[PDB]
Amino acid sequence: GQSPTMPQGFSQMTSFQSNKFQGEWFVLGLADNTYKREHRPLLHSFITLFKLRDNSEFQVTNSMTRGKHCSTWSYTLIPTNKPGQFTRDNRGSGPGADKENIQVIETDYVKFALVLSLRQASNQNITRVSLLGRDWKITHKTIDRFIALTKTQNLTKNNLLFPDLTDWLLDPKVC
Repeated sequence: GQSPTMPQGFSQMTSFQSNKFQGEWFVLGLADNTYKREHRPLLHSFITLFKLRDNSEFQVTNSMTRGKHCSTWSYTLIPTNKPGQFTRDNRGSGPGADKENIQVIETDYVKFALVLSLRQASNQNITRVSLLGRDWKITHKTIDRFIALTKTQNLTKNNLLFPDLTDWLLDPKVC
């Protein structure tokens, strides 16, 4: 695996502040080569949190409450030798230990985070891009930054799914 599907209009962060990237992140952008627009995400926008596991491993806890029924899952992102390059540790697995490569191309804790992900599922690798925000009131200026990723990752406009977010009072429910 020496073909890194990463943006050519951006540059990986030479200094990745792990202790600064941690916290809550709303998903304002979701693009995936194996995604379906009519079978789009179970929600409009999920809340994925990043906890400092050991030194830079991110415990990605995705909170997706569908109605009154919530589902939360946490994984551990393992940093590589590259600044801002991770992989979902699936060492506690064997048969289906398909891992997922996470790479933060452009994060800014005050506004947003451009995160790239490629899940190697053996049969094929899934290229997925996520546009995370500190808050959901992100603008198209910030959205466009994610669009650039979708372009470089060769993800068609069909793969681009954006949160409707006409109403988000998902607080006094669960999770």
